[PDB]
Amino acid sequence: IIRVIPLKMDPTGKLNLTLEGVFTPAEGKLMQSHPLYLCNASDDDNLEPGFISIVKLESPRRAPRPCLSLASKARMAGERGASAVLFDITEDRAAAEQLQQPLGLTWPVVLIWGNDAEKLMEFVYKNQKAHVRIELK
Amino acid sequence: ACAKGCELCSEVNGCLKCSPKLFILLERNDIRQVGVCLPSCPPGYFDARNPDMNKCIKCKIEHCEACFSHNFCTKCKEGLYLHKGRCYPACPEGSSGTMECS
Amino acid sequence: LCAAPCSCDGDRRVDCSGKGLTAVPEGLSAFTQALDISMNNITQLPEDAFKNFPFLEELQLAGNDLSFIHPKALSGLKELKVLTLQNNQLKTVPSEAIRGLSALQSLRLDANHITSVPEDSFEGLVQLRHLWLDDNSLTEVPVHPLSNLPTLQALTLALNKISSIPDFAFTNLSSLVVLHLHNNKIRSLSQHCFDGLDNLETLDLNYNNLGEFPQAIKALPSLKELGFHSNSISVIPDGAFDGNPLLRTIHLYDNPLSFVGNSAFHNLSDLHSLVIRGASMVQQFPNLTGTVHLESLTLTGTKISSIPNNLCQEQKMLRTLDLSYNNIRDLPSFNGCHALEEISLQRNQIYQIKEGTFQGLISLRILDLSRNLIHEIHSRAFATLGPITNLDVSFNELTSFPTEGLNGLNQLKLVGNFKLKEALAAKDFVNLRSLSVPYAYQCCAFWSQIIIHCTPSTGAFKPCEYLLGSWMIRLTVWFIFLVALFFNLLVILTTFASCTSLPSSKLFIGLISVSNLFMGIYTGILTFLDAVSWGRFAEFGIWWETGSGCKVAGFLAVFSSESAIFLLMLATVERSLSANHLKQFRVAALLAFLGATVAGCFPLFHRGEYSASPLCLPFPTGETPSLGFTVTLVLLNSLAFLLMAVIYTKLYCNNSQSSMIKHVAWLIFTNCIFFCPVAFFSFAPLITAISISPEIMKSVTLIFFPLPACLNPVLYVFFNPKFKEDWKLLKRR
Repeated sequence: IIRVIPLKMDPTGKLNLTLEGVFTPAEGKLMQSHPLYLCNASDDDNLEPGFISIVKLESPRRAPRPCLSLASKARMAGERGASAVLFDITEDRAAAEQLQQPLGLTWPVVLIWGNDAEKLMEFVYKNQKAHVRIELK
Repeated sequence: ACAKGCELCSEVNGCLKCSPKLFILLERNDIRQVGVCLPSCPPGYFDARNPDMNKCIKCKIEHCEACFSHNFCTKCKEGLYLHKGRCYPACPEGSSGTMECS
Repeated sequence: LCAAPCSCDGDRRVDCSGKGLTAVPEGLSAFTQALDISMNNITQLPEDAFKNFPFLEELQLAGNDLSFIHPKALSGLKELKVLTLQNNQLKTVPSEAIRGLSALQSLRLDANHITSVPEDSFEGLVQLRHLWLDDNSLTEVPVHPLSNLPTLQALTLALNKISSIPDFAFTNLSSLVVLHLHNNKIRSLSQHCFDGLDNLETLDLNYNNLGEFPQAIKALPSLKELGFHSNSISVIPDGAFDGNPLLRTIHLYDNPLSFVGNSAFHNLSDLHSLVIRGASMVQQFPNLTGTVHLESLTLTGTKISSIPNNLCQEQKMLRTLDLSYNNIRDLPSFNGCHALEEISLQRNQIYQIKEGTFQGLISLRILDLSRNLIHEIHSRAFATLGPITNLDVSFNELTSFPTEGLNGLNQLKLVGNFKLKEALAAKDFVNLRSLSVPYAYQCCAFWSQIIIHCTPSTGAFKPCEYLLGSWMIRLTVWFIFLVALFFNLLVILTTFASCTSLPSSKLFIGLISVSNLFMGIYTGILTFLDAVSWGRFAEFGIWWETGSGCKVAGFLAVFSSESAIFLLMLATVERSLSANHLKQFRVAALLAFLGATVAGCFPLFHRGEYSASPLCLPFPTGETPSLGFTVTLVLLNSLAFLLMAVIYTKLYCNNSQSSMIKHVAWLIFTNCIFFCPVAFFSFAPLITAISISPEIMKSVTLIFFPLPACLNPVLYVFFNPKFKEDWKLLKRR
């Protein structure tokens, strides 16, 4: 579960989320991650360590072929100080069943299939962007 | 509809594929990161053609404003001289009113 | 004083991009230096279009769909320095238009659909320094036009339809530094295609159709970076890099490389990267003598027989050393590599580790020895090592494991060594945080750091403290054993002690009583084992599951169950026959005990022995063992129960035989009742969507499985009037 709890004060924002993570526990802050950013040609920013990367996937029907396997996708993310990795399959449940369901890796992989986690992505939009702390579960 | 200058637009993560004659730049804010087609890369970046999709890339040489490629510069800061694509405090072995030096 | 259509910025610069003007705006000051009129729809340039622009120095025409330019349109521009015509529809080279420019220094002509170039082009440009000509439809390199640019320094011709390069194509480019020629149809280069480039520093030839390594690179004494990836090059012979002593980076990935010369990487001093993959036809280690500043070295998918011993003595700057997918026999001493951090030796054929193989290392952090067939490890092999966080030794043939000097470990992997039956001490791995061992019982010792991991995940079926569990099941199993062991013996003594010849009716009761005695013996064995080791069980689980005691008990259990069900069915059939055949029932009963022998003989001789639990019963606890046997067993038992019920019904549908009939009916009903729950729990997770915790299943299996062995004799002792008179003859004895 990715509990919604931000560094800015908010009510009923405890357990402000409840999710699913089929491949360990860890807590840290959430950062967006453009889909095309997870590619070899992309320059690695490496801004600061101790963060969780949230990646949203679009529809694979109108979409052309990805640069790398969702596999190497999560892998590379590992290197990034982003210590955790989530993946959005709302408009792609094939990504839900994608690659070796098992985590050949260890950086906790947590897909969502969230009907309220896309609601939480609208939260990441928010009116104050984020400055939002993050809770695993 | 579709964002201007983009042909595969999305309202969640931004444009996906721009026009075949235009570039896409990954402009990241403090929280989010949105790609934004644009006619030319900003001065700190340089153009990089590719048959599949174009993209702007940062340079790896310091004290350079605009650079031809990752291993070549064409304009440093208002200051130290330039020699064969390298910006140096003094003109090395070049014996050099332009800030050009060669 | 700035026209609206084109509001100005300042600093003698006017910006009017993206206004859609059909002509150059008027009224602008003639003192302006830089003008930006890009992103418009100016298709025609009239004569003297820049009449009122004498001090122009910078001009841009990005995205204007320009078609025709008047020959005299650019006249009067004596101060222009940078002119960019970047995305347009020129479809030609305006050689005559740019003829009047003398102070120009940069020129962009990319993506203009240019297919032809006049021979007299590029004349009068004595101060040009850059030239963009990428993304066009050119078919050949314009050798002749480029001969009039002695001051050129940069040139790019990427993304074109070029297929070959003639000799001396750049003979007059004496100041060229960087040249890009990637993404073309190049397939054959002449030996003198790069003559005259005495100052070349960067050359790019990626994404082409090259099939042979170019030998024309020997005339590039000043080359620094060279890259030729994404091609069809497979041979790199010796001497391929003898004329380029100052190389720094070489890219050769994503190619069908199979053969590399033995001395193809000698005398290179500034090189600091070497990644070669797929070299399936390489037998000798590359001659890296002369290279002292190398930082990384990766050689995978090769047939290297041995590693030279002077690797860490000639030079000490390596940080990583990966030698996966090789055939290295022995590990040379690694003394000397002071800065080495990561070592990878996955999938090799190393025999063992000597006393001082890793002695002297001071910064080793990540180490891996997976799938290497290691036999013995020295006690003090890791004593000299310092702070190490990862140590992966998995899928090997280890028999022991040293533990001294491993306080800083955070990830040990030993999953796969079936011969490691000992127990590892937990007082020397305080900082361990992610472990994986071959057997489940070894995690009991580990289970203020977070809980360590355990790949076997020992639980209800893999007990750590008590074999049976709670305080009730011990009493239950004790009561079941004490009742069965005496009642079955009493029935056997009473039945077969009167006469040798007995009716076939009063026969099967004795055989059923014998089968129940075998089940009670199995329960007594289980409770004796549980009682011997009460406080501690993690120290005896390995000897029990991997020893020679579990299979005997298992053979005894399977034999008892199969014998009970087959004899009950035969008794039902025999009673069905009656409504003279005493010469065959005995043969039928003898053939039946053999049935159970084949039943249990099988789960033993079969490789898939059922030992997922210390109880060693056929009922499934997981998918690891052979599920077919259980399915077969459960399918056969269900078919027998359905046939007996029908025959006896038919019998009930339509003296002293009434008591025997009633006794047989009660026995089959009791046996049928105490078999459904076990069968239901056997395949419940397979079909049903509801999961059940293993503890409840274990308790139900322990209670309901040996219950019929106790229930069978107690009914016979009380109900049957025959037993009420059987002891009368035994009293005389």
